[PDB]
Amino acid sequence: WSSTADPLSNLVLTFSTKEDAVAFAEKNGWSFDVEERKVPKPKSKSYGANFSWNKRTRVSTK
Amino acid sequence: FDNSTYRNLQHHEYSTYTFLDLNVELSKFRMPQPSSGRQSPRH
Repeated sequence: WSSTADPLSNLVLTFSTKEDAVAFAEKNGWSFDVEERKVPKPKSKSYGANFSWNKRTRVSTK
Repeated sequence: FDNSTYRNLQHHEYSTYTFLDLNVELSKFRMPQPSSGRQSPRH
């Protein structure tokens, strides 16, 4: 079996904002590293672009 | 003037290449085609 020796292996905490997580970590005395949120960029979708007269976006099959 | 006869009898002697032979003959009468600007969408 898979044995461990640290009690915090399964400890995961959930917060609504990053500031709350930072405050919790600071008040508990843990040193932290924070990663900023990665949000997908807004995309420009056009169905008609699949059938362009002169552009490269015209598809070859559906 | 008559109506007892059937006039569409030419299609009784059409071969397998009649349509494409007609297309070849008509090729000389067509206007120049427009160009999209590229050779293909994959170019």
